[PDB]
Amino acid sequence: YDSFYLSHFKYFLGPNPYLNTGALVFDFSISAPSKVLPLEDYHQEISQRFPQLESYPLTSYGELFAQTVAEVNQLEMDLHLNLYSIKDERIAVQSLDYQTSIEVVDLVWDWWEAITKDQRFNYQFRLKKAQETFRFSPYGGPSSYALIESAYKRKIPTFYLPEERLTQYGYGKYQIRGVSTTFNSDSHVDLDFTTVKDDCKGFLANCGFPVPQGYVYSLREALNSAEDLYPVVVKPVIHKGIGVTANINDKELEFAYDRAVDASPNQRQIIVEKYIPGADFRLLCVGGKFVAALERRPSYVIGDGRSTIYDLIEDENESPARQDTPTSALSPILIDKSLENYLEQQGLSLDSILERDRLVYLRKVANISAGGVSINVTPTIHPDNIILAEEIAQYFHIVCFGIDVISTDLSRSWKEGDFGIIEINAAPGIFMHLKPAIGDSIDVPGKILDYLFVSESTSRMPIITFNYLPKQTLLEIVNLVLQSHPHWTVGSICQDGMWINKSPKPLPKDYNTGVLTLLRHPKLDLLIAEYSQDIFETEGMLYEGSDLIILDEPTETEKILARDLRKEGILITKQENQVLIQRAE
Repeated sequence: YDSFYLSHFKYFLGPNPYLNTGALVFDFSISAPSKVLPLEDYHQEISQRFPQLESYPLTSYGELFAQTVAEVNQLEMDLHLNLYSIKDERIAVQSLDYQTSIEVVDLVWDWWEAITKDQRFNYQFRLKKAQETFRFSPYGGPSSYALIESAYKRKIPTFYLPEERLTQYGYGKYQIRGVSTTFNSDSHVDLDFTTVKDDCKGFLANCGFPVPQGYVYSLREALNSAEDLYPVVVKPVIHKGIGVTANINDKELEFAYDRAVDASPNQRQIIVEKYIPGADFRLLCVGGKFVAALERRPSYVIGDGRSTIYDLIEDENESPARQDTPTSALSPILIDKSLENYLEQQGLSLDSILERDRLVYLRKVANISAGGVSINVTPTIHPDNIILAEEIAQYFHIVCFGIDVISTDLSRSWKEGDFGIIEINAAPGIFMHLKPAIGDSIDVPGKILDYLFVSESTSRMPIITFNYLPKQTLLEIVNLVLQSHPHWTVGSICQDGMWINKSPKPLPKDYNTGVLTLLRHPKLDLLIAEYSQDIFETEGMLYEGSDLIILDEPTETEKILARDLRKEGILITKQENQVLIQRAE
């Protein structure tokens, strides 16, 4: 690091003096002014990678750096992190994860050293590293991320509860907590039950649902399944298509039994079911109501009499539709054990030429992340299939509920017969519904939040903040509030201690842990909290904005608190003996 230099790094979870949200903050400077002579050349190489920057004015080295980092922070997942603040060469960039954000800044720093010196910067490698780091942050998983992005645009506060490993949505008594598509209202019993395939299938069958019928330790038992009142499916109890043979007479079945057993020998514990032809569809209900349906089509190649499967896969992977980005709608076809096994089962291999117009599926079970195709088929679903989904969902107190079915045509009513329910997913992913390879997206994250907060006009209780709040003042205010609202829970925190309705509680060493405790309180009607400069510049603010802000002889840093004032909030300021009210708007 000879050309440019970064120092004085600070990370804030929430709003701080530089940004109104969480951020990584650092000081930008130049070590070698004689080497970093161009500004335009940095602009050009960077804008070539990020052409949207050609719309920006070229000002300082610091601002260009900040912009570069802000763009890089999006990685390739369009994360809503393209936000920066620069003043006096101090750069703040929006940050979801401390470790990830540092990696990004180092990436850009090393990149600029390379731009200055010998170029040849391995951007892809460094980015992939950052992407992987991000993936193990609490927001790394795209179904969790989508909910955050949605909560942001919906103005529902979110923060992370590290002892619970949950995201909290909303404040105080309005709170929802959750992990991904699973939430704290979801019933333990009801969830547990969906992990038991046999009892779950039995129960659904008894409710008149189209559950496939089935009967195995020995091949003799496998045979009995097919014999007693038909083509079958053979899978071991223990999966994901491993050892799976389907559309099976006696000889085919002896073979299929062996397949399942050899694949999983410790589970010799074999499942033999009547075969249902058709595509694999996911039916999703949210809040008990159907929201989306999606087909998961295995990837495939078409013959030509000229070229091998390997060649056909490579040609298909040149399609611009195939992207490596973890959150692409469609991955390049990847070659793994599952693909090779499925070809073997067809008497095919990679080095095999297919006849003109022959279609060959590469996997039995689509893996979207490895090249399968996600199709939004919602607009064509038969109303009876919508109803089926809802009639199943109504029995489980689970906010997000997925049903995996097989059908030859989802536009035909299940009553027609080429239809059956294979699996229940009590905490389904939703990303693929937001980003299908084919068809319109469905804002499922949106629908989830809409349902969760359907009953309330707000996701958050009122917050009062002060730059200075001595115990005396705090308690007088608490007293008045309770006189008007004696049934309320009022959480109050300042440097002098913390109280709930007059009852003192120990103050944690981390100020914001105390604040967290209050936000997390399920009955909280009102939060009152101090953020003196000592804290604002050290831990930062934990919640996103106040309804009432009070500045008693504030420092210039303390005055910044005023930025995060809710629409129609009030800013009270005291200087000498005068007090201003200033309704926000």
